[PDB]
Amino acid sequence: KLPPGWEKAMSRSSGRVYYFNHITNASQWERPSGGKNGQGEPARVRCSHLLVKHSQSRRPSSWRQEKITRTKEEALELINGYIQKIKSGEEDFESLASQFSDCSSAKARGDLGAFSRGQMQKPFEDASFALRTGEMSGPVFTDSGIHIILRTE
Repeated sequence: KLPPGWEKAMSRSSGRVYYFNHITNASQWERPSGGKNGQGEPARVRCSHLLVKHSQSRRPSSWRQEKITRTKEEALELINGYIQKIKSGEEDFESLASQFSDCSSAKARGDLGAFSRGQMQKPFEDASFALRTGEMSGPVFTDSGIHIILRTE
């Protein structure tokens, strides 16, 4: 069973039976879906994301720091941290994207409004149409930087 991109397994050096998604990079214990087939995907969805850029980013520059000096590794250890707070509940997605998203959308809780399967970089797009209304993703790489997409519609 399991929807698109949902696989199971156990993480390294620790026996944990969980659910992974190679399209989203979303990880969780609970099972993703509970008999409905032929579904597929809508032809237009609405997201929000918190983009944190690094050096090998297309435009190594954003409204927060005129010249990005951090490295993928650094930018990644960074997104993880934000993922840490989102899931724990310490801070909420919006509040974070708002304060740190190296994307112009920060000034909008991180919203990007609904878009169709053609306007975004495949890595983002594929993770957006693979998320169900409400579900969030793990780290997603695009030539912009590392993302954290939140499906809102």
